[PDB]
Amino acid sequence: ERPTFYRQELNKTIWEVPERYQNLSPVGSSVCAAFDTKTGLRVAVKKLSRPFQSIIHAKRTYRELRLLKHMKHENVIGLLDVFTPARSLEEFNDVYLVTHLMGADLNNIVKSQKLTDDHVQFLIYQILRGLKYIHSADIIHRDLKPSNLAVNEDSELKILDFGATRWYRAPEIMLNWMHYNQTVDIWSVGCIMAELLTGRTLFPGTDHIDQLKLILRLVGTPGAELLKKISSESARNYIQSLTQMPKMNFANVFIGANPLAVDLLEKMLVLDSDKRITAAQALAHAYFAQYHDPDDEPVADPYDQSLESRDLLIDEWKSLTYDEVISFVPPPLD
Ligand SMILES: CC(C)(C)c1cc(NC(=O)Nc2nc(CCOCc3ccccc3)cs2)n(-c2ccc(CC(=O)O)cc2)n1
Ligand SMILES: CCCCCCCCO[C@@H]1O[C@H](CO)[C@@H](O)[C@H](O)[C@H]1O
Repeated sequence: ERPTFYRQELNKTIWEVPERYQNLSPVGSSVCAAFDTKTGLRVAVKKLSRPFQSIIHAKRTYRELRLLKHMKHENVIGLLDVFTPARSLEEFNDVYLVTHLMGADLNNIVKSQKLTDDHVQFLIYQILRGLKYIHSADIIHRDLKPSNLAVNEDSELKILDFGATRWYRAPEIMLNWMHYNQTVDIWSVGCIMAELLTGRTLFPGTDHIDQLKLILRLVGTPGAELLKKISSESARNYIQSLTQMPKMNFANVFIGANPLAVDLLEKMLVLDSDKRITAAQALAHAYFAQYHDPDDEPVADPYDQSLESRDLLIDEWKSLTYDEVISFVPPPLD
């Protein structure tokens, strides 16, 4: 049965939310923090900004809703509800999405500070547990950084995507290589992990060249095996035109760090992506012996990327989105 809605104005915009959600307060752009009374959880409610104004906005609205409907895992963000005040497609013009309100991001939790080895273990273990799921769905995050990592007081973590940044991106992404695989996320984790242990940004670049200048200093200049894989002539010509760097010994970079954490970093921060560890592989690594459980690191039913990359008319995205809203099954209660 259709819930009774209530109208309230917040943040230069009218909001029509069901009775369920209470004490709506703006947290930034539009999203409000709120209390859900059916479940008892504090929730974040995002109103989709101008959803069907352009083809892009509409295509973008559908992608999010679908993807998040399919995302059902504890270390990946999910949907507690999705709703519209529309009683009919022809009056359909706004979309709201709901999830557990989350305390802080990985900067806010504790970033500037040097976390303990046991604590780092738990966090990285979780990211990896989430990445296994997202990857099995054939999805690549492409933008893993701490500001995309939601974490409560208990330090339970969920991966998310907010639709300095350049510090965590795989080298190939900076060089605008336009074929890449899932291990660009493994690089990001590598960086995130290095930081958690040291309290220090691994690669605190000032611009794009500086960024790659820094990355090479740690991992070394590309070997003749990697050299053979660069497609672009000009690019190859430039890599030759560099002074040879030796791979820095990680032991000396991460002084006194648990050498299990070092070996793991060795395996993530590998310039050639084909040889980086996979999320699945990393969960098996001794470093997470105190957390790893192969019977509870589940995968996703595979996901249709091709459905979100289409030349559709406005009304066609609007109707496919509406259908998704109608077809929404909430997750079973606690
Ligand atoms: C699953 C994974 C990480 C791949 C993922 C997760 C998300 N989505 C996501 O992170 N959403 C978030 N939004 C905020 C700010 C708003 O308040 C939170 C909030 C309140 C209520 C409900 C949800 C969120 C923080 S986290 N995308 C994603 C997919 C498509 C697009 C569209 C495009 O393609 O541009 C953009 C992102 N991919
Ligand atoms: C400064 C020069 C550093 C080059 C960094 C990019 C090398 C990353 O590795 C490359 O990743 C590509 C994209 O996934 C793959 O197609 C290649 O197989 C792999 O060699």
